[PDB]
Amino acid sequence: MVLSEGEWQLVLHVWAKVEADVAGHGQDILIRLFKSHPETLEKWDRFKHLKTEAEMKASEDLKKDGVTILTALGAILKKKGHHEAELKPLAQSHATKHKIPIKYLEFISEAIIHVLHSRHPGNFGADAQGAMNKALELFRKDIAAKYKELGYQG
Ligand code: HEM
Repeated sequence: MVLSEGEWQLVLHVWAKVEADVAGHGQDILIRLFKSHPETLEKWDRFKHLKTEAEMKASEDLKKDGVTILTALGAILKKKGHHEAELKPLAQSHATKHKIPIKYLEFISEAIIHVLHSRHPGNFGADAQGAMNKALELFRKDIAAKYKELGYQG
């Protein structure tokens, strides 16, 4: 699968808005993930104990991790599919150390789409959401291929 330049531009134009406040977007996205799919919270040993959205919002560590995730994802998106180098360490750590199944990457992709849809109707209309879905699907497809190479089913 291959995105068009027009599709990448739709992806990068909403990402420019995320970057006005990556910390805030990261909090919203992780909270959405943890609330919609509470099982995902178990993979974070710093966070598996968090009981409420208020606790999640107050966690400086969660905020930091949200910035780390979205900044790594942003760097991937800006490669416009040419992300082999970026995917290598990410696939290795997530397959082998953190043990994050592909299904959970699907869950966080859902959270990203949901938050962007809510925050950015000006840059996340139907065409832009389609483009972002395509970009995240490409990311997951390529990560899943790497998981397999690394010896993890995902
Ligand atoms: C867009 C998808 C994601 C991206 C771009 C991303 C990125 C990152 C990065 C850059 C790190 C730090 C370096 C590393 O260990 O590789 C990290 C760590 C980590 N990630 Fe992910 N991540 C994603 C999804 C997830 C999901 C869905 C989970 C769990 C449900 C998860 C769990 C973790 C954990 C437990 C760590 C280690 C945290 C720590 O040591 O404090 N990640 N991630």
